[PDB]
Amino acid sequence: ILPWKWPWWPWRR
Repeated sequence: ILPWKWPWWPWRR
């Protein structure tokens, strides 16, 4: 099953 999708949008590439 899925582990835990976390919101971490690294805006700065």
